[PDB]
Amino acid sequence: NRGGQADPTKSLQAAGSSSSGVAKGALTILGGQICMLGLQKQLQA
Amino acid sequence: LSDNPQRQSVSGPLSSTVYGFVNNSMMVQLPGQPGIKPLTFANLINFKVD
Repeated sequence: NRGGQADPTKSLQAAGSSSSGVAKGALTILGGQICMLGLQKQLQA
Repeated sequence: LSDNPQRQSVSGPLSSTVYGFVNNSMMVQLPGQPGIKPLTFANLINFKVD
């Protein structure tokens, strides 16, 4: 008792162990966005 | 009817059938000091099978 690095790519490296891939989220958002805009355009037409 | 904490509700018109009604009713919580245990191991094993 007395003694004597900034790696954004790492954000995707966690997708296999305790899955945390934000690229999957980005892809899902982009797909949903193109789907919604195309659906709105087709319904309007 | 066994304890399944991941029981998914039936939504829309399918909620108006007897089987769906039983499935939906098996989830409501009575105010009797609830003792159903949410699962502890549900994030370290992921099944992305679609």
